[PDB]
Amino acid sequence: MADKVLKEKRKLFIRSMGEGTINGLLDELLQTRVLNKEEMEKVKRENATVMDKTRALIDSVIPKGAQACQICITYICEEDSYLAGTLGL
Amino acid sequence: MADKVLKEKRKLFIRSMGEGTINGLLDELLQTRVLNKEEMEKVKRENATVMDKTRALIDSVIPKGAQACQICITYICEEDSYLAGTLGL
Amino acid sequence: MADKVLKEKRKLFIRSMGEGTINGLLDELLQTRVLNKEEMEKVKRENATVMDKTRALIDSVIPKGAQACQICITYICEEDSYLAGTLGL
Amino acid sequence: MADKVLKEKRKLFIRSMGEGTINGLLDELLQTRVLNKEEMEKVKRENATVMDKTRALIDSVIPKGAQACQICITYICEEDSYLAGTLGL
Amino acid sequence: MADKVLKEKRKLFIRSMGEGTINGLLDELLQTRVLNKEEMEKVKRENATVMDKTRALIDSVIPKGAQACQICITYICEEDSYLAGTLGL
Amino acid sequence: MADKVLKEKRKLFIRSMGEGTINGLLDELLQTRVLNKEEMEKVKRENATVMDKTRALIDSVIPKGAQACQICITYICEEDSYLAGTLGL
Amino acid sequence: MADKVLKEKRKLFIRSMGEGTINGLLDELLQTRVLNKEEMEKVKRENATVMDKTRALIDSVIPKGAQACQICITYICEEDSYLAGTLGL
Amino acid sequence: MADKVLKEKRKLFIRSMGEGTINGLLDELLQTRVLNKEEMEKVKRENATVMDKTRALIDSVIPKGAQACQICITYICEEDSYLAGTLGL
Repeated sequence: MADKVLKEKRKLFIRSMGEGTINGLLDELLQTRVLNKEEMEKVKRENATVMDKTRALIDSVIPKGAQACQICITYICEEDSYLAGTLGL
Repeated sequence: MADKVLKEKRKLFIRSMGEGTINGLLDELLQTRVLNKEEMEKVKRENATVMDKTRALIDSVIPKGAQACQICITYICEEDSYLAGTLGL
Repeated sequence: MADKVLKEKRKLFIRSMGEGTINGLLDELLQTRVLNKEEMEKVKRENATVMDKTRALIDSVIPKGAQACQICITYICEEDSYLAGTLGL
Repeated sequence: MADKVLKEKRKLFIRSMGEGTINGLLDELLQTRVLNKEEMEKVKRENATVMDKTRALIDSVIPKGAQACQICITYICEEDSYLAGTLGL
Repeated sequence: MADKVLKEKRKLFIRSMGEGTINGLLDELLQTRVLNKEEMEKVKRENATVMDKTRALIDSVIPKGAQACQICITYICEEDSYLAGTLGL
Repeated sequence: MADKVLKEKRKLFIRSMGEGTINGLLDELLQTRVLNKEEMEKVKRENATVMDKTRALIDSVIPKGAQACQICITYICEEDSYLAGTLGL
Repeated sequence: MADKVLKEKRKLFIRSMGEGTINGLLDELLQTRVLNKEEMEKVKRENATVMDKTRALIDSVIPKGAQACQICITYICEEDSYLAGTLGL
Repeated sequence: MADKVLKEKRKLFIRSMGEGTINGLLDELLQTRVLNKEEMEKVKRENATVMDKTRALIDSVIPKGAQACQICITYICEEDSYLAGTLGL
């Protein structure tokens, strides 16, 4: 399922993700109410570099289940197709 | 491929690339949808000089993959042939 | 009421709202004393791009309550009716 | 009495509190000697998000008694009436 | 003596203090060597809004002693007399 | 007093004040030494639009006290009486 | 040596030096290769008012040593002898 | 060897080092692949003042060994000859 596809690709996500994609992903995940203000503010403020924020986003989104993984992969595919292509999505 | 050759000459692009080339490259790359409004506005506004703009643009472009590098290298080759020649590309 | 409508269309505000609207709306809210000099100065200076300004304004105004939301929606309706019509509030 | 009005409104405060109002509240509490430099310093420095600073402020102000609660609610009312109305103070 | 006078007027300084006069006061303060380049650059760069600049300035200058307080209050009186009058010193 | 009048009509001053009035007011108020050279240069140089210049000027004049507002209200009444009549002061 | 002399008159340099002297001194100092394109572009672009440019230039030149101070003091004495005389060097 | 010289002059490096040459030195170390994106972005973003930037850079470069020290001192001597001369190299 989607959560697998996330969990064998953690290193590439850490290494290749950009900050604008982070902002858009937080907006998308907050819009669908799967994530609330607490953790989004936590990842935005407690972390300095973009890659640590990617780590926090991933290890916060994986335990939720397959639906959140499907949402985020759909978003990454639909607004940033090139990154999904170089990630093999 | 384009990614390694672009990463290899980072110093020369930082030191030699000018502001008009930055504006043209941002416009062309926005046209082909490699990057969206978010990060192009971010690199345009958050950075004062042009060398830091070059640094931020390279840091945004390298992780995107070889195809993203191909567009910008083709644009640089076809628009500022003198810069490409003095860069040896 | 205005608060749920304002929170529901957060992404549209992030993507579509412009800088002149930011200045006018912030002046309007400062005039009616819903926000004071501290956070207005902080949002004006701490954020470089306009969309971060929009995010800061939105997550500052949401906790205040419905009455604060009413002023914002009334101002945006009476000043930038094209934006209201395209966004449909 | 004031101290109760604080202790059964903890969730609403932590959910709807504002950061500029946090700065103002720390200034107010420091001015009237009820809080000194070191507790304010650990509240500002040891804590990253605004919700955690609200946690520290509340669990530091409640044990002191009713007078500090009276001062803080009076201040929150007397510059920031809109949240007080939302919070029913 | 000056130090308690500074301590009782912290809030008014935070609320009514001006940015360019912060620059001038930092210049004068650095001239007399009571504080060095490290903390002056710290207050200049780490802080975004002028109110936080004033907060850092005051809570850095108070612990030094009455001598620095006398120098800064004399400077504020001698170049910005109207501000001294509205502060009432 | 004067400061209350200036605070009340902030939006109208932002919207309805011209650049010639800005230059005249800056010259006259510099003559009376309410603010000195560095901050007048600051407000003149970092702001491009007249609206931003008015905003910065008001934000710098309000904290100075009632006597500062008296000078500018007297000048605007004496020099641009039509504007004063439109603003009703 | 020249370093203590230049550091001692820092306030006078901040207050008295004009923009034409900034341009001339910066060009001459760039010619001598004491500072390169990086920080000269930084000081030209990141700062708007002339005094902040002077502050940045002095903060850059002081650590460079006595020989660097000798070049700028000689240039000021040779090109703007009136300013050198009024500053007593 | 080199690292003896580096750790023997740590305080001088902290006190007299320049920001643009920090940018150049990070570029140099990143180019020669001894230093990668992780720690470079860490030192660039987590630190506000240039003195802390230099402190983190030294604390990261010393443990690597003598080769990195040789590379960095060579770059400093070739690009910042006056800084090396006043630094005793």
